[PDB]
Amino acid sequence: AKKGMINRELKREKTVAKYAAKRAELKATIANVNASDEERFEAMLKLQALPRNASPVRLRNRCGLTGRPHGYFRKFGLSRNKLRDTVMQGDVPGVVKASW
Amino acid sequence: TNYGTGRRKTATARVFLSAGTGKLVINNRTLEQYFGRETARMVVRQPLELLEATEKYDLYITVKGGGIGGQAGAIRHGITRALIAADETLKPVLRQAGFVTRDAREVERKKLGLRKARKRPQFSKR
Amino acid sequence: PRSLKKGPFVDAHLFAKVEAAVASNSRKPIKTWSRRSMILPDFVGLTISVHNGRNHVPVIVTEHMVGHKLGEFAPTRTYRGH
Amino acid sequence: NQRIRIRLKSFDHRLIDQSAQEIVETAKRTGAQVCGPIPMPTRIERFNVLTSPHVNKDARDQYEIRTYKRLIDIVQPTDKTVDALMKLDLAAGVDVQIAL
Amino acid sequence: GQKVHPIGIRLGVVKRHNANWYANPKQYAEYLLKDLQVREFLTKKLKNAMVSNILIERPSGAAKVTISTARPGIVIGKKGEDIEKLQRELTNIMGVPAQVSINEIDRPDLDARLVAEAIASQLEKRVMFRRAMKRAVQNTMRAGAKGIKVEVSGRLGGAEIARTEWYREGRVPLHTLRADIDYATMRAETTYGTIGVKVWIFRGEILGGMKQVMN
Amino acid sequence: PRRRVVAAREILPDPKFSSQTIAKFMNHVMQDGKKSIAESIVYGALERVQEKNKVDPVEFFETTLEKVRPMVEVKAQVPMEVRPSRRTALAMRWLVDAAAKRSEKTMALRLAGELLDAAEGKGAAIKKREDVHRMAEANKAFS
RNA sequence: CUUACCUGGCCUUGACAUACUAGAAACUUUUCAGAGAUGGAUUGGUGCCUUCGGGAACCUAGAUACAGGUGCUGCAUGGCUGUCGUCAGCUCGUGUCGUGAGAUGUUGGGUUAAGUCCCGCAACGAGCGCAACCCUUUUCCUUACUUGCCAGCAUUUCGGAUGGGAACUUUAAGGAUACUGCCAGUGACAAACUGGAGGAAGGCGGGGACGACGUCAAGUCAUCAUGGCCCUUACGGCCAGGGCUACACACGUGCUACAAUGGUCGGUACAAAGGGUUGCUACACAGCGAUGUGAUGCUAAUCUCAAAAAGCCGAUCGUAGUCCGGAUUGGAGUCUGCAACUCGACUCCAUGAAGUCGGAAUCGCUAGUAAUCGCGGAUCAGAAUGCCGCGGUGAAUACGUUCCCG
Ligand SMILES: CN(C)[C@@H]1C(=O)C(C(N)=O)=C(O)[C@@]2(O)C(=O)C3=C(O)c4c(O)c(NC(=O)CN5CCCC5)cc(F)c4C[C@H]3C[C@@H]12
Ligand SMILES: [Mg+2]
Ligand SMILES: [Mg+2]
Ligand SMILES: [Mg+2]
Ligand SMILES: [Mg+2]
Ligand SMILES: [Mg+2]
Ligand SMILES: [Mg+2]
Ligand SMILES: [Mg+2]
Ligand SMILES: [Mg+2]
Ligand SMILES: [Mg+2]
Ligand SMILES: [Mg+2]
Ligand SMILES: [Mg+2]
Ligand SMILES: [Mg+2]
Ligand SMILES: [Mg+2]
Ligand SMILES: [Mg+2]
Ligand SMILES: [Mg+2]
Ligand SMILES: [Mg+2]
Ligand SMILES: [Mg+2]
Ligand SMILES: [Mg+2]
Ligand SMILES: [Mg+2]
Repeated sequence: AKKGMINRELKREKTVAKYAAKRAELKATIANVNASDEERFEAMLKLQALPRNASPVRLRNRCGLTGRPHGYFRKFGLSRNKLRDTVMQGDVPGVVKASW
Repeated sequence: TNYGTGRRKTATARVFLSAGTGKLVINNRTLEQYFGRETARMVVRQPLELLEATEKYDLYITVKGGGIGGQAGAIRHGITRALIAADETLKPVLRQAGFVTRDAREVERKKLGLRKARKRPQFSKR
Repeated sequence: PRSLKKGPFVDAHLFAKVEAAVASNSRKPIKTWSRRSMILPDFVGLTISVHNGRNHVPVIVTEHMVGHKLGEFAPTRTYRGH
Repeated sequence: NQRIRIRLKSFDHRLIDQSAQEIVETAKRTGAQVCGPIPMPTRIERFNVLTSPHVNKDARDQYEIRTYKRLIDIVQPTDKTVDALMKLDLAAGVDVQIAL
Repeated sequence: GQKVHPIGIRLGVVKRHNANWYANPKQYAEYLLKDLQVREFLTKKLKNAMVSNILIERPSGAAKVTISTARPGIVIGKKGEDIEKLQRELTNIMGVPAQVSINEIDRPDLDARLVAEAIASQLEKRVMFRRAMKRAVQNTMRAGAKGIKVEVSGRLGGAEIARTEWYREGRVPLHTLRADIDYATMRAETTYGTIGVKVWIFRGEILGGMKQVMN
Repeated sequence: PRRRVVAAREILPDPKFSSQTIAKFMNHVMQDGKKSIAESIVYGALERVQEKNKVDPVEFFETTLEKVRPMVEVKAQVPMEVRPSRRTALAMRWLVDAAAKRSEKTMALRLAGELLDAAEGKGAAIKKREDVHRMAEANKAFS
């Protein structure tokens, strides 16, 4: 991938990490019943006011060695191109060729 | 008093056979309650009917796994082994009838590049 | 559609612009990129120029348009026939 | 009835069996009575990986990874059993958990 | 046609993995990425020490790295300063404290990766590739391999059109699963591009299987 | 096949009446593996005919299949004598095909109707048998 | 967002590395303008190492060598991959005839899945291919007795629920078995091929991985690396809106149907494989429903996704464009997301299109196969009729190699 794209990903991750706590508090306030509708409305408005990169919906899983945005395989944190090589070199514990 | 195990298509049956008058129970249910087809009942009844000893023994059976046909076949196989254990000399008759052989047929796995075990995609001819 | 329990969604900056326009009687069109905002009763009697991708199309809000998104009145694609 | 429960997890059934037998031998030498090991069901996780870099859908490697679990129960434990069990070293690749 | 990886096809048959550790589904990716980073760092730092194999374990909140080398003195240093620095750096890279172990390769000529590295160095220094392949083959066979095969692909001698050529001697039963077959690949970076070098060494058949290997 | 010959696939007899012929016809009737519905159709038709006229179902079915069974064929075009298995297969296929096109609502009673028609002597299967006989006579001289 | 494309708004040693110089702990609280990128204000604080006259981490400002490019060349390359094709071939030594290149072995009779094997022969012998070594399924044995099991005893709020048992099932490690082994034909008396007995299984028992020398300048510079060309106030970098979802048409691959072997309703059975802690959720209540609220147990052979559906029994529909089919559209909602107009999935009421089995042509399949029915997962906030797996019910037909294809 491109280095600018990788750095965009890293910046978005940092923003999410920064805003994790306040966003969760706002969601809890919105979902609280005892609080008045005024407070819930204000919480929703603040949530909408939070910067966009605070939302985890925008994070895209990328390879980790090459930044490839397709074929991710969460369990290994690697895209298929590097996963095949690392598995067939014997550097991924417990993984073999499957036959049944 | 005697025991047998039967296996057919992921189904396993435990058959307890004792001298009796002809009572048959499967999972605390009668044959007609447990199996809805007549073919399943006839398959269950084949061995004793062949031996002409239907009213001679009592059958207490549990089964689990597979479908209705598989369960019927497993019950037949288990009854056959129980009868052989009770009297080895029945083995020639049962092996002639084919109840001794354990059917090893099973579902073939799906294969990469195919819709099923052997069905391929459609191939446009240019 | 957006669940009734959450109410309608309007961008805060657009809402502030509309509030200012209603407070002070000004008919100057309001320029926005917010196609996703929902048209409210307060918009009626106003002119909003809504981005379509390359231009800001003017829209005069009426009572019939209430309950719509601003982008519904600013088509994005151009077609005239093969 | 101060029984102890040991749970072993591994990606190599030979390694986990060796570790379980070592634990059983240590317990028996210490003098306690042991139950097991009991084989718990295995987890099999499969994966499909395109082998070509650009385009060949049918060209794939099939990989699998296996998680094996073993359970050991020690009953009527002697005071000398626990210290020996703690002394017993840790073998790489075999996760061991102990519950009192 | 394309060939399966000789190491990969035998991973549970007659050969071990290069990594031994258990992890939960959540920790598996973190552990893998850290291990790969460690491998990449070590290769660069010990390029000139004739390193072939790296074995990584995470026994319990710790790390153990075993390095198979033909020059243990270079890695160890004068009085252990090099190993201490390396241990500290790996303990920095990996969260848990780490330990380092040295495994001396007594016979470099039966190690596939060292042979490929030597061939690549010669090609980058512009030795004739046919001479390189013949000399490597004869050296390995004197070392005592039951078979040796070497392949070189690219712009040989800076030709405009690339080509591939190979030399084999002895026997190399690739289809035999229980055969001990070391395999390695290597890059030679020349003014005209990249030349790929591949080495296979057949050392006999392992009898008894995994149980004999004592996993 | 080019090399070797494959043995015939043994078919277990019908459990109720112990008739391999009945089992073969039942499999001919079956679609999509719905053996239970095929069994219902066939047993119902046999019971209906038995009740209507008192005759052994197996004997009557064999007798009717004898009437509907063909005699000759032509292979690509030279006439040839059909083998016993192909005779029965063609007969059963013709009966089921003619039933498929019959105009009655259901299949079981509509199968019994065709059985009676074939027994009497007039039917689509009998007409097809006569047609193949005519065409074989027309190509008689060859071979 | 992804995003590489378009419109407009912006930055320039740069979003990212190294070297040089100066000042500042990093950080942290609230506002304002702007669509945002940005710009300008406004709070709290002076650690960690020190031979303390300094230095480490991280920032701000200057500076040039540079960074940056999914820009071009798959015909300059590495690595990787498709295909003939799991087709049975491709070779090498030394001898041998030939002035010679070469031949031979590797050719011939049978046989096999096979250059598989046995027979002949101035050839003798060996390598890479074939086979076997590996995984899975069928029979049995030993070890193991829970969270899994319940034959025999008892206790039962009749639920293995309890006291209990280690028998059976299963779970999962290690072993045995099958080898033309025995028999009769058969054939050159050989290889080999047919038919019997025992056996769970009898002639590679069934599947899977394993891809020879080579061919197509075959595919990939957009996974990645890399020679050489190009851009450098932009061919680099940041942002908000739009597009990748267009629509007079033509092709490939699928799903749903055209109904009675069926549709609707009531009752009632039987699986295997996976998944689950920012997750799956028992149960109660609210709603017609998608769902919501409270609450419970599960880091799982323990709790849960979970209703298997075809099936069976009963009634009704009686061949109608219908009680078949469910496209299109009008209203009204739910959930995920900062946000469902362009452009989500699902739910309810209303509407109810084409379609009554499809020309020439053409495709898959030899057995637990085809056909048919349901169930799970990777990707993933949400978004499968695709892909990769799992089980249930369960056929027809092979006379033969003339004809098409390789
Ligand atoms: C139908 N289509 C798939 C073809 C097809 O059918 C077949 C086949 N065998 O069937 C194939 O070979 C192909 O696919 C293919 O791959 C080809 C090439 O690469 C190629 C190439 O690279 C250059 N290169 C240059 O001219 C470089 N010059 C240097 C200076 C300026 C240009 C020139 C050139 F004519 C070709 C021919 C193509 C043909 C192509
Ligand atoms: Mg790059
Ligand atoms: Mg996403
Ligand atoms: Mg299936
Ligand atoms: Mg299977
Ligand atoms: Mg496909
Ligand atoms: Mg709507
Ligand atoms: Mg976009
Ligand atoms: Mg090419
Ligand atoms: Mg191209
Ligand atoms: Mg092989
Ligand atoms: Mg080309
Ligand atoms: Mg390109
Ligand atoms: Mg954008
Ligand atoms: Mg598209
Ligand atoms: Mg019914
Ligand atoms: Mg309907
Ligand atoms: Mg019409
Ligand atoms: Mg075949
Ligand atoms: Mg999903």
